[PDB]
Amino acid sequence: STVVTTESGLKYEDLTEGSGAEARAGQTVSVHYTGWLTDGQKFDSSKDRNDPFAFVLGGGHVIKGWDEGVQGMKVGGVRRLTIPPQLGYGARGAGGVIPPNATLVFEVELLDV
Amino acid sequence: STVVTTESGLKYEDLTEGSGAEARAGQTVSVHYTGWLTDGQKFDSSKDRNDPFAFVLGGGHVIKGWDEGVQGMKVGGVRRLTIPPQLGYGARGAGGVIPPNATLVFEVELLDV
Ligand SMILES: C=CC[C@@H]1/C=C(\C)C[C@H](C)C[C@H](OC)[C@H]2O[C@@](O)(C(=O)C(=O)N3CCCC[C@H]3C(=O)O[C@H](/C(C)=C/[C@@H]3CC[C@@H](O)[C@H](OC)C3)[C@H](C)[C@@H](O)CC1=O)[C@H](C)C[C@@H]2OC
Ligand SMILES: C=CC[C@@H]1/C=C(\C)C[C@H](C)C[C@H](OC)[C@H]2O[C@@](O)(C(=O)C(=O)N3CCCC[C@H]3C(=O)O[C@H](/C(C)=C/[C@@H]3CC[C@@H](O)[C@H](OC)C3)[C@H](C)[C@@H](O)CC1=O)[C@H](C)C[C@@H]2OC
Ligand SMILES: [Ca+2]
Ligand SMILES: [Ca+2]
Repeated sequence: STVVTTESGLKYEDLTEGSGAEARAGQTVSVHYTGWLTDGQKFDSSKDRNDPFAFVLGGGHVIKGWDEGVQGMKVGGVRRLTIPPQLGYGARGAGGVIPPNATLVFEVELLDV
Repeated sequence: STVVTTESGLKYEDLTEGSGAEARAGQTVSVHYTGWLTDGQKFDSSKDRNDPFAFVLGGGHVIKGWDEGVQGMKVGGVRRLTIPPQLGYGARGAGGVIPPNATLVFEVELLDV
């Protein structure tokens, strides 16, 4: 599998290519995800709550790295995102979970579009 | 299981009670469904398309019987809705699938909220 670095600085890698429908901006998508800090510390997983996460792709209600990075996935796909801080939580971080200026790694599994 | 007839004329019956979170107006819910006419002719199923159906419960983008009927389901539950035409497609029906003045029967499986 290849790694793609976009103009924004996002990096992504398809760990498994999906066989289903393609995710496009505008669609309401459902995913499972896991998030880690660059030291390997897991900070969150939707699988731990057994609760798929739904959002409007390109809707501006998730961090920029997600809105950009989930586009192009196919249902059944697992994509790994490496999100630099300007496309995540930037200088502020996310109180008690994500430090200031953090690069974030997510694995995203696309369940439906 | 019991059958409930609401003030609107909607009838619903919980074929299986869900064990997960309750569906409330406002939530974006994901379901599988099958739809039939009162003579048992199947007109649609999301299972046949392998494509779960997401919608905003109470958002007015589904027939009135759905917006009302899916409220109160729990994740994992299967609810049968009997929808009179005034809470469905009324006198117009829906070209080449649902005739005028059709009572509709749906089975709805709540996948996520
Ligand atoms: C009303 C609020 C509750 C509402 C909560 C949910 C829908 C449940 C949902 C599963 C979130 C998780 O709850 C278990 C939990 O997910 C994290 O652990 C996480 O993995 C993460 O990073 N995710 C979630 C998955 C999408 C990407 C990213 C995100 O974009 O999250 C978004 C986020 C926090 C954006 C901030 C918003 C503030 C800005 O200042 C900042 O701008 C830089 C960016 C989330 C989706 C918000 O849009 C909406 C919410 O917050 C956060 C570390 C903290 C967060 O809990 C709050
Ligand atoms: C932009 C258009 C595409 C867009 C299509 C999708 C998102 C895909 C989605 C799975 C629909 C199915 O696509 C395969 C297919 O589902 C049926 O087979 C069906 O089982 C059905 O009855 N459903 C769908 C499940 C929710 C309840 C109900 C519905 O409320 O459907 C709504 C409906 C048709 C409402 C009419 C709208 C016009 C009014 O005049 C009338 O007012 C009384 C009510 C649907 C969700 C619309 O909001 C949005 C759309 O149409 C219809 C028999 C025909 C319909 O395809 C068209
Ligand atoms: Ca959910
Ligand atoms: Ca879908």
